[PDB]
Amino acid sequence: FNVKQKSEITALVKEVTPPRKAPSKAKREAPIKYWLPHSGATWSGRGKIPKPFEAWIGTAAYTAWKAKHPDEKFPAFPG
Repeated sequence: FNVKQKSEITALVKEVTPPRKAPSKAKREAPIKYWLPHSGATWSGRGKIPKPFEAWIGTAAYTAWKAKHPDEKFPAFPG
């Protein structure tokens, strides 16, 4: 959906057909609907965290973002 609030979920052991569990860095996060059409992206493998993106997409852009959507994005500062 276009209006759909956030979900940030912790890393899990990998999906594989036989019983052999690889230690996968799994990150499942929503950033912004203005840049990506689905906010809620699953990556099992490379350690992606969209906090330096969502922080610079909020440092000044949050006042224009709040006119475009109600409070869909997580209110992040650069820290």
